[PDB]
Amino acid sequence: GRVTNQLQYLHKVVMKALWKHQFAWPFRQPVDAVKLGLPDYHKIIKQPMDMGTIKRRLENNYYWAASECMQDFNTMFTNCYIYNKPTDDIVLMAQTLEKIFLQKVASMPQEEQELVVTIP
Ligand SMILES: CC[C@@H]1C(=O)N(C)c2cnc(Nc3ccc(C(=O)NC4CCN(C)CC4)cc3OC)nc2N1C1CCCC1
Repeated sequence: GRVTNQLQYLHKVVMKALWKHQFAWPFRQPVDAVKLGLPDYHKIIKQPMDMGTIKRRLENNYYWAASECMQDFNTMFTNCYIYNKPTDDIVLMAQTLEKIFLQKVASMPQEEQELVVTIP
């Protein structure tokens, strides 16, 4: 992938805020459905995603565009809403983190530019 102003913002502003949040801990690592005794998790959730995975991807410049990274964040939250019961606290935890995600995303740089300065 590459490094852009928007990806750097997702890494150093958005991920920094979410990763340290009180509610982050269910989302800092992939779901281990074997240890949790949930054999239906991977039948229902076809694209697992978590903040540990996103953070590693950002660290390794996996993304080409901030929108791909935002889609991983979105997939993470959506998986939560799809699999769990509407009244579960983890749903309100996801909704809390997602609102911060959106509020932080609103102040992201407008024009995506690769953070690169090259000798022609
Ligand atoms: C998968 C379904 C749904 C969901 O979407 N995600 C993301 C999820 C992510 N993580 C968890 N749960 C746990 C996550 C990590 C741990 C953990 O680290 N446990 C330690 C084990 C060793 N020892 C040090 C003591 C504690 C324990 C968990 O069980 C509560 N649950 C999740 N749920 C919930 C499933 C039960 C209600 C909803």
